[PDB]
Amino acid sequence: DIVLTQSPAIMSAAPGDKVTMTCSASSSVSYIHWYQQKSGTSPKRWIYDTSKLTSGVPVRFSGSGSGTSYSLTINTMEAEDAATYYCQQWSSHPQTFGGGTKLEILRADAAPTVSIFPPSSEQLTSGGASVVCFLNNFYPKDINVKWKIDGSERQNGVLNSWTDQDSKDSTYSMSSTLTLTKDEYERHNSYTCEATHKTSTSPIVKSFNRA
Amino acid sequence: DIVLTQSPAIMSAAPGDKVTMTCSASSSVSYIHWYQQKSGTSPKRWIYDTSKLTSGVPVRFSGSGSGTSYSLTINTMEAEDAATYYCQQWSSHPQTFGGGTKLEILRADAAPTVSIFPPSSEQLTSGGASVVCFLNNFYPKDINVKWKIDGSERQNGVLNSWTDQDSKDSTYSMSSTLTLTKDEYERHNSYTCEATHKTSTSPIVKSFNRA
Amino acid sequence: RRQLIRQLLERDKTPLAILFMAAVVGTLVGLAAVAFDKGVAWLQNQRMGALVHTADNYPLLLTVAFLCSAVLAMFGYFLVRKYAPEAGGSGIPEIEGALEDQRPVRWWRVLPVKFFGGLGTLGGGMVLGREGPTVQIGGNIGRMVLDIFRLKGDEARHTLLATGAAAGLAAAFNAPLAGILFIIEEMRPQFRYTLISIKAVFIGVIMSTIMYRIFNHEVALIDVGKLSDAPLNTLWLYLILGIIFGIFGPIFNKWVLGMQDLLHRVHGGNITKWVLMGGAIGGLCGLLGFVAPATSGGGFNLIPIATAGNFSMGMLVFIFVARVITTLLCFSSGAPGGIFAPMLALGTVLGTAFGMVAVELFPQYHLEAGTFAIAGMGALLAASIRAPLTGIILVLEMTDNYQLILPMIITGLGATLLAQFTGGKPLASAILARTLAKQEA
Amino acid sequence: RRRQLIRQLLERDKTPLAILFMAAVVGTLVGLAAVAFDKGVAWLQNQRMGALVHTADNYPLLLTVAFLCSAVLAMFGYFLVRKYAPEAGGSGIPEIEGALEDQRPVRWWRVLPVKFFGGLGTLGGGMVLGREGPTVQIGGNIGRMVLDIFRLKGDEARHTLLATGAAAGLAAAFNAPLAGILFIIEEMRPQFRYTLISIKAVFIGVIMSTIMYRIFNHEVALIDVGKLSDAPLNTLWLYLILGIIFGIFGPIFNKWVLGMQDLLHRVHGGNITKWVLMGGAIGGLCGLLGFVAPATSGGGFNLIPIATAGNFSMGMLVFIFVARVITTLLCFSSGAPGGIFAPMLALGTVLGTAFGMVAVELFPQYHLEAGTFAIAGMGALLAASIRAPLTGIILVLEMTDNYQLILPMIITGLGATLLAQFTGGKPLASAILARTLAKQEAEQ
Amino acid sequence: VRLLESGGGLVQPGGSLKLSCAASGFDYSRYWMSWVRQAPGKGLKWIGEINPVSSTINYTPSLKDKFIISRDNAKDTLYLQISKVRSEDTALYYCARLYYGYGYWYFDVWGAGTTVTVSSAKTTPPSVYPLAPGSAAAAASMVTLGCLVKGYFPEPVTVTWNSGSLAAGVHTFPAVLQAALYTLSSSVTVPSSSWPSETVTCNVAHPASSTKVDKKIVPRA
Amino acid sequence: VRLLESGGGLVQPGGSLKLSCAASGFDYSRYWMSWVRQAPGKGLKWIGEINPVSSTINYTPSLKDKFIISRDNAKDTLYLQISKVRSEDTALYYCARLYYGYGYWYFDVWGAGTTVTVSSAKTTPPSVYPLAPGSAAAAASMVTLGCLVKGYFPEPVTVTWNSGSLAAGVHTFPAVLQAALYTLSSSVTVPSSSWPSETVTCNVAHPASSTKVDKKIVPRA
Ligand SMILES: [Br-]
Ligand SMILES: [Br-]
Repeated sequence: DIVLTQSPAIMSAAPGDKVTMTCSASSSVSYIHWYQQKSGTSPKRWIYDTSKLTSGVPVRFSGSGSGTSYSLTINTMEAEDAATYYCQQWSSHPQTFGGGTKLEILRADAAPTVSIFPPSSEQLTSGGASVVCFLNNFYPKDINVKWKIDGSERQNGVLNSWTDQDSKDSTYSMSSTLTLTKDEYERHNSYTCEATHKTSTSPIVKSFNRA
Repeated sequence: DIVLTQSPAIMSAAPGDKVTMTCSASSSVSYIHWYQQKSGTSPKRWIYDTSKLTSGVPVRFSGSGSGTSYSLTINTMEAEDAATYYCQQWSSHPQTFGGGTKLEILRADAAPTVSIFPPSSEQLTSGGASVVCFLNNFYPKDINVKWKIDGSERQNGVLNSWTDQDSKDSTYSMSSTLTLTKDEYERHNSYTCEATHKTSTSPIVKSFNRA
Repeated sequence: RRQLIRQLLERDKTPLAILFMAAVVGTLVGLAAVAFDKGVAWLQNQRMGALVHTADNYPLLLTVAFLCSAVLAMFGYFLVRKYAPEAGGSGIPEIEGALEDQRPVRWWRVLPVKFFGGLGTLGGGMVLGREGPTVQIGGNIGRMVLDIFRLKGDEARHTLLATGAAAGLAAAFNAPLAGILFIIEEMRPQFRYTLISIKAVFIGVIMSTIMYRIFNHEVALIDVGKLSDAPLNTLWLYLILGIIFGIFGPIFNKWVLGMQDLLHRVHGGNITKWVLMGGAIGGLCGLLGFVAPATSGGGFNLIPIATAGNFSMGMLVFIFVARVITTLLCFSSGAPGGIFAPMLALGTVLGTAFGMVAVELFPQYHLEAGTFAIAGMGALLAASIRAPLTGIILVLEMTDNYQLILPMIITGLGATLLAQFTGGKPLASAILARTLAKQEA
Repeated sequence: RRRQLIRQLLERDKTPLAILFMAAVVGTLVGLAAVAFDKGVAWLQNQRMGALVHTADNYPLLLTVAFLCSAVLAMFGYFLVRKYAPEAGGSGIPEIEGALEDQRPVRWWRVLPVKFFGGLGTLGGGMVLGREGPTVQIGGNIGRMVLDIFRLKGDEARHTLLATGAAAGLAAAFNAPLAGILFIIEEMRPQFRYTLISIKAVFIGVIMSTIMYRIFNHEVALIDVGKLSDAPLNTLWLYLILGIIFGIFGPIFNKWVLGMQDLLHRVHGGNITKWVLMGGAIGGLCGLLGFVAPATSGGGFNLIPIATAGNFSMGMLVFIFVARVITTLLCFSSGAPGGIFAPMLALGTVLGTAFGMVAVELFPQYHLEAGTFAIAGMGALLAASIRAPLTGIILVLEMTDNYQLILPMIITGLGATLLAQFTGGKPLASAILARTLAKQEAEQ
Repeated sequence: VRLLESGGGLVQPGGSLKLSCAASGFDYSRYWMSWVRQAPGKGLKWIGEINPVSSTINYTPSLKDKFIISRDNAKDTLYLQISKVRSEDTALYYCARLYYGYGYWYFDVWGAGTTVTVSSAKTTPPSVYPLAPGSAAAAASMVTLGCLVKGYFPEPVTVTWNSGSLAAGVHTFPAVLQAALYTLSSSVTVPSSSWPSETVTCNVAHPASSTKVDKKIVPRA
Repeated sequence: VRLLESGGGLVQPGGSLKLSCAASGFDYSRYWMSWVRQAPGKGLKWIGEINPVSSTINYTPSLKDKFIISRDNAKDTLYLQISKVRSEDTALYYCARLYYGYGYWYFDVWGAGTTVTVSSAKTTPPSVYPLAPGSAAAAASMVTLGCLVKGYFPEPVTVTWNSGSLAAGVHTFPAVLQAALYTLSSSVTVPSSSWPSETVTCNVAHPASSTKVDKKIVPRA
């Protein structure tokens, strides 16, 4: 079974750039297909038979190659092209896919919008106490969240989770979740959430007090 | 619309007999169809386009006719030929069916096995009194029932109900129910049930006494 | 030049009498073809009924199958040898010559001899089609109305002869277009201009088809269903299949020719040894129409089963080899009946076989053998009798898979091409060449 | 003469390997050409409906650019014809029919660049003409070109390669291989004398061009109507009546296309300038109508699927018919490069549907679908004007793929041709040849 | 091929109901579908018809929106709506698949049927009463029993003896309507040695009112 | 055209589950159907195909009855039976309709996918908690609200705001796995004039346990 290997595993370019990704085959192949998988959706037949565009695919896309090397090219890339692009051959049975080229977008800076949230009254009537803190719409994705209970730093029990790059605005977003017990949470008063990001030298802080 | 009128409304013939039923039209028709409806089941396509037999129909069945007067024919009638036959045209819109022809198995005369019943003690515990009289298994279907209360004739509150021809002997049964109020029933004693049939010049009496 | 301007303005001007006499031929050809098709089915039914009444005892029914088919075969071979020797074999070559004015059309003889004779050979369950009978009977009927109404001319004689044989093939396959295309690809005088009016042929074909449909509507001769499509990167396979048909096409022509000769020795022209040998072949066919029914008969019943890929690889090989034998025997022996139909069944079997090979060699084309079956079905017709255009349209009208047209055309052409490059000759013309060269020697 | 027949019968169906191989390269080239032409015409129609967006706000200026785009492209079409190739006018089927009869020259060095770019213009402007005209003629010249370039000698080659070109041409114009062959062996061929045309060679040509067309036109049929209902035996007589109707109309449509040739010949008097200007005028009117009522303009392939489905009203159908008759006559009779073949299918669909509708309301007990009548009548106008039923019937059968309607189609087709004859009508393609050929004599 | 029609039953005069017909065994497209009703003890009458694409829907010479025939090919089901329902519409309703021979159409395959009852009367359970032979009856070869199912609405009731095991000599007479209530009687004739030495039970089901009763027949004292 | 595969979720190691893909909007015959899977974070592996008549079924290099791909043209449904399920079979499973251009086949229309989680854990419905801004909110132009979804197994859950009428300005964060349970939150951002003056509800759906929770975000008391 033919082993297709996709050249860049992850690549990053700014809208307007000409982008070429490559699908190379172990043996000889012909009329290979391409698929676009955007974050959280099913793959969509993008290019097929090496160079034909599926109905609805913008003419900025184009395909080429023969034998062992094949390439999907986006002439002037756009931000909405942020996906993972799988190639697939069926010139030799059984059909086989690529590893993927994860296209990422480079845009200008964007400062995070920090929002602090106290443990809901329902969760307190359950023994838990998860303090949530959203950092929304920032670029680049490099961010450093910091938790301070009564001014004193906390690092135990914190869980972080980032989204993928947004399909239209090209910004990342993060959620930080400090999980404690009911007693542990109530035996303090000041809860702060410190967000340090490229956009600012002095960390953006959001906090609440139980009293 | 065209009115189809099937000649014999009800007819009887013994197994092994040339059976001929007409279907006369009001105006002019062509290529009519015949349907066999047995007691309790869906009509089935039998003969179509004046004469063509449906897959399954025995060859004893046949059809013919033209213009205004058609006919279904059975050469050597069988036991499983007992049913109602519906001619139907659709040469002229709207399509119309015939009145139907009921083919019945003619047999040797039989005397009605009369059974008479006193109102149940459960029914009396409700102020009602139904005196039931079963006239089972006779031929032909033509019968007369007469109720006598204390020897005197009664015609009010009587309900007669005949079954269709039986599929194990081709006889007919009949039930006569006399409905009375508990009080009306209790001021009388003799309840007789006279069945008058073609088998005997003297009617089969069946009675009971409350005492 | 001025001749052509005179001609062009007079183009397509068939005399109404021809047109009306065309309509009468098709009607008569149709109804007769209907009656012929009813009789053969009737006689086949009786043979199955006799097998029911002696269903116990194996060697007893194997004998009554032989004897039923032997007796009926004998009746056919006799009716041909005794009253009309020209009505033996197909009849298509006989009518082709009749169009070239090189053969007579003795309808008073051929009509009843081919009708009742074919009834015998076909009804017994021999490997022969209805075309042979119907095509010939068709032309002869077209001659009858010429004679009876005393129609004068070359046109009237060629036209009414052609429409008859066309309407003949039409009602033999429920295929109007195939009949018309048969006349203008194979039947017509091949080397000079003829006065055959296409408009008149049509009218005759219509009538016989209408006559056939008035009795046989709602049931097709071959039901296959809608098969899959054939992608472009697959077309080369159909060229190869055509090439295999291209080399076998003439080799089968040799055998049918040579087996006509070898079977002529067994009787030497003797009406008695002929009848008794023809009954032996006919008997073999009815006997085989019980122990392996796909080796005997018209072969129309096995096509659906073949196309669906229900047979195995072995079962197909057997059916092919056995059907190579049984086809020769019955046709080569000069029994009344076409080779047209048995060649369809040979094409399907061989096609399915090739498709089965194809399916496993290339799992990436997502093949269905049944497509090669349909492309190969009329490929023999394209390589033996060498009428590809008639062959293609005949299959198209019976199988109804127009989406397989390129495969059908490529295979059919790839046959007729390699049939030309390996010496082969139009089998129905070669038989005419035999009958005419044996006449002037 | 018996002995010669025996010599001939043994030598039947033997086409020289040179001819077969050359028929292959003919088909290949005709296919590529008919693909290029078809793609070029579709691009010009695309640019034309691209400007109607830049001017979508100003309705008068919209109607202006709808006229001026089609005019300028028609003018360019009419011009290249009048200045460089008078033969490349009208259909071109009658011209290639004359070439097969050896009465007309096949000046390929002239027609190929004219009919191609000329047609491109007239069709690209959305005039009411088909591709048959251009592609069949261009096909015939491509066969002639490769006969001349390779210097092939003899009656067989010149007739065969000229016929296979025409065949490949029609076969690419409708994606109908069989129709191309049936067109040759019923209509294209010399109709009164024997000809050395190798039918086997015609095939190869037709195949290659069909293959070439299928390389670039995969997964889209020209006409997708989908499987229609069946036709019951007691319904047939209604198609015969439809035949008779087409049968009286076939010759009347021929008088109009012939008369309109004469009537428009006065307006320009055979002058290059008045012709090109009248030419742009007709063209512009089509581009105008190719917006305000597109059913009246364009080839005719687009309304066929609609009308069969019974999506037009009886009012609209009558309008489509009359306006299409007028626009078909104004485009073809004017001598623009382009066939009358395709618009004749569109006309027969409309008229067939109209009959079908009237048939449906009149006969509810038949359970009719006006679409079966639309199909039966589709190639019926070709069977009464052109007088090539077996071409028409198979042409339809290949595009609509409704074989179960084979009898109704034949019955209508034949009904068309019989009454076409009986009302003294003349094969439109022969009738045009016999007028151009007669004009070649009358001026001596 | 099976046609299963549902949606029948009891409706009030002036109301409306939607009869359905689900199909299995054939391509529901390509086929015209039709509704034919049969009035109790009367002839067959054509309601209407609908083609595969629903582009043709024809009804019998009848009122404006009296019948509304539609179809959904995706569920392979045929619908019929009756509006302003009157006592005429009380009938047995068959859906049918349409076809033809020469081209004069016929009703190819019929369905089981649904019974629409159009009456103001209220759904009422039956009363089950055992009918044992009198205290003077002469026990012969055969002994006739029975039970009375009186005062129910609407149809039907199903009577079975000893859970259907006693299938011979049974007579379930047709019900008769009176003052808006139905009444029927069933009779089982068993051998004289079979009863009363063996238990003969009459089973009555009236699904309309959720009634299920098994009344035993004991000899009269 | 739409392919809606289902029947997946939680199965015990070595067990067996049957996935069903229900098709609509296209003639389900004529079409070859296929199964393709995608293990979390990783790429695409073909499982197997089946032609319309079920006469050809090809699988990827597997074993015995590891995969059993079947179809029922009557129901327009594709099936995939996985047997002796190990941790590699933990993936998203796509039914894909197959087609071609020049002849080399592709995967034409892809379904949504069903998730199969091979594990010995228990099916747990999520706890949905509203995250409203603290009583000390400096409510400016836009106000950010969210809801916390914790304590569910397995994946996934589908958070929508106000039945999805609220699409723009929503972020749903990928689940984090802790102590064999998943936890995620979703944050919506609305105008300050749109809340609390108008109802803002988060709709959390966990198909595995068949639970749907509709939590209405109320401002803090
Ligand atoms: Br012969
Ligand atoms: Br012209």
